[PDB]
Amino acid sequence: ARINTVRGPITISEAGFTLTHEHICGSSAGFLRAWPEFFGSRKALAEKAVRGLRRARAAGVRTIVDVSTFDIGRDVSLLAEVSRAADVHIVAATGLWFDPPLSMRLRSVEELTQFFLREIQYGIEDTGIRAGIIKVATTGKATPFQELVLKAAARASLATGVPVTTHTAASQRDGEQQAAIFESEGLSPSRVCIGHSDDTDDLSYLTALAARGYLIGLDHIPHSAIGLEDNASASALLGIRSWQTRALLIKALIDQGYMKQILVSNDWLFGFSSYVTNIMDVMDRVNPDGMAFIPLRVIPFLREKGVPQETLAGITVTNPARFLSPTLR
Amino acid sequence: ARINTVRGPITISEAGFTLTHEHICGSSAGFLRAWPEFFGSRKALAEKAVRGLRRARAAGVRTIVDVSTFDIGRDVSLLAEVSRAADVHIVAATGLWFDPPLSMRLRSVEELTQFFLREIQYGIEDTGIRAGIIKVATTGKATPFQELVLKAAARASLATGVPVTTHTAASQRDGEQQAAIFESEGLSPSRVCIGHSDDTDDLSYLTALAARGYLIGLDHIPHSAIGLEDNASASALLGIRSWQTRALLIKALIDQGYMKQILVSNDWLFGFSSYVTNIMDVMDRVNPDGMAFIPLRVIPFLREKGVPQETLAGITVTNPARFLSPTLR
Ligand SMILES: CCOP(=O)(Cc1ccc(C)cc1)OCC
Ligand SMILES: CCOP(=O)(Cc1ccc(C)cc1)OCC
Ligand SMILES: CCOP(=O)(Cc1ccc(C)cc1)OCC
Ligand SMILES: CCOP(=O)(Cc1ccc(C)cc1)OCC
Ligand SMILES: [Zn+2]
Ligand SMILES: [Zn+2]
Ligand SMILES: [Zn+2]
Ligand SMILES: [Zn+2]
Repeated sequence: ARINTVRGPITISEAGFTLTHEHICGSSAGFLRAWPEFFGSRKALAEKAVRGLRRARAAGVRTIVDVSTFDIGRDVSLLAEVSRAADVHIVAATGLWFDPPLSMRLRSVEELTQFFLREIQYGIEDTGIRAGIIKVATTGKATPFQELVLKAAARASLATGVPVTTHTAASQRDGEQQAAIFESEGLSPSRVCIGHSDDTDDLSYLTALAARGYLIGLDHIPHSAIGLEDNASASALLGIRSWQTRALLIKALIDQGYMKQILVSNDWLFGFSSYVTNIMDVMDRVNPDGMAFIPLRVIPFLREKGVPQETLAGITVTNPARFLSPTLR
Repeated sequence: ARINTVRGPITISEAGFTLTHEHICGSSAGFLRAWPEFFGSRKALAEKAVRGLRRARAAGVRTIVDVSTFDIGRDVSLLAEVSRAADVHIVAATGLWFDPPLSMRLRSVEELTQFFLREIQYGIEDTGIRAGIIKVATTGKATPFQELVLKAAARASLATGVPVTTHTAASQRDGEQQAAIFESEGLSPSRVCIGHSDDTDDLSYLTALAARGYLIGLDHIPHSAIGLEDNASASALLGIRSWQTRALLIKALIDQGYMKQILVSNDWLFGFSSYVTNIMDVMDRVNPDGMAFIPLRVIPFLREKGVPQETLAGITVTNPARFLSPTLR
């Protein structure tokens, strides 16, 4: 019935056009509060974010899912502020990414489950703001720790009905191992979105997951270091496949009958301390549309390639609504 | 002239008996805020801490230096609250330990220097509380990143006059490489304390460093898992050397004429999330005296072994004052 946002619960119908994998800021736990000047200032950053969100809003975006976990330096107070100023719904996450500190690395599956439930049921920190999704990550073969995270995510999910979204090394088929883990915990594929999937040209890997019930996240659309190879760092991060190629995978899946299984996003951000210094400069150069990239460039592009408008609407309105709706077994 | 505490600046005379390496809590950045229940509750942790500090105060302790860095999950507001409540001065730290997140790992020596200076000159977070010491660490041969940390700690020390205290793997003779880098930076040894030095029986290593003008940190006196060989975990952490063995190193150094270079502490804490679950329990059992261990147990012991009281007062009062006083080259 309802989805938890940083401003409270909204009904399914209020979500509207939703971007399923984004970030206000990409950082580290405690970083933004200890070194705000790294981003110029906290004020500078929030302003940037608001402007960005207002632009996406103007394009039709009504809601975003900020998948920043505790180790991504998620700051729920920053999220609540910009959500209110931009008037954009923001769904917060719980979960763990790949940079956990010792206090986390040393926990058991049982403890991690506990923490995930806390974030979801009780709320984040002392705010009362409840997470609406669980984020997990692997990057090639899962580490023993990661496996734990995966199980914990599954259990928390099984208890709450809240979906799970993942970060993968697409080219390594991480999705496959993740699914194996989730299934072993009894998790239903329809509550899982395997992300960064557009990062591979292997349609057969994607179609096999789709077939099993999983949701496929085509969220690195605008990531391309095309014409920037003069920059190793940018190249390494964004890759060299064009945005059109990535977009085409969306059509490719539609064509195979998996439209109900597709979720699309930008995986964008307004600040990024967890990478090389000044990386944002490069990014804002690569995609000046920011999070408005999807509605502004991708929707028209697919339309133009023959995708029916109704179909696009299902993908950006319907799929997300279903995904996000907390659903128990 | 004055030393920075979490309650403000105090005069050197005001510091009295000082504990140079301690912690209110051993954790991770953001952890305390995110999962306070891991310590029962923030209030519980705070109460435990006040009691513990009141007892040390009762034994003569006027000031403690909490060497918890950003990566240790230092919570200055927490430090401030128990400091006020227990009526004990607390000196806060800047620097980095060995669990830095990606947002730090990726910084340059120049950016790191700036962060350090920030904490010292402007304040920690937004509290206006200024760090009174710089904490760095190695765990055997320094890593590239650790080398950077050491240079930055050096540089910030040079500009502000604040001392540097370190975490070593004494067994490995880390002190030697530490000194090497500091010296390569023009840093006076007299502004450095090589910690956890009681962790080794190598008097050759010790006297060398002392001979050189470095301060020797004998802060693991109470760490011993004797009678706990049953516990792999506590054994690993604590060692199997008795407290007496460690305590005697203090006598040895005095004996060689190095009384003015010794600094003693307990390296105690009231909370510890960065280790196995329930470890505190084990610790409380091993040393019920907590931070009062030194005055209650070590002082009299050394007395009984022949050390002049007057000498013991130099070690606990004079040495620290001198080390802590901001001193420029
Ligand atoms: C915050 C998570 O970052 P990520 O997993 C993915 C990521 C890469 C590039 C851009 C523009 C956004 C997000 O990679 C950082 C090393
Ligand atoms: C944070 C401590 O709360 P708790 O133990 C139980 C708890 C859940 C929900 C609400 C509204 C209050 C308390 O967390 C759930 C795992
Ligand atoms: C927080 C710093 O702890 P440390 O560096 C060393 C340490 C060990 C034991 C005790 C009682 C205190 C401190 O522990 C590594 C996990
Ligand atoms: C905004 C953070 O302050 P700043 O850039 C300069 C600064 C230092 C000290 C005081 C009292 C005010 C301002 O930090 C120094 C490294
Ligand atoms: Zn990701
Ligand atoms: Zn992401
Ligand atoms: Zn240490
Ligand atoms: Zn310590």
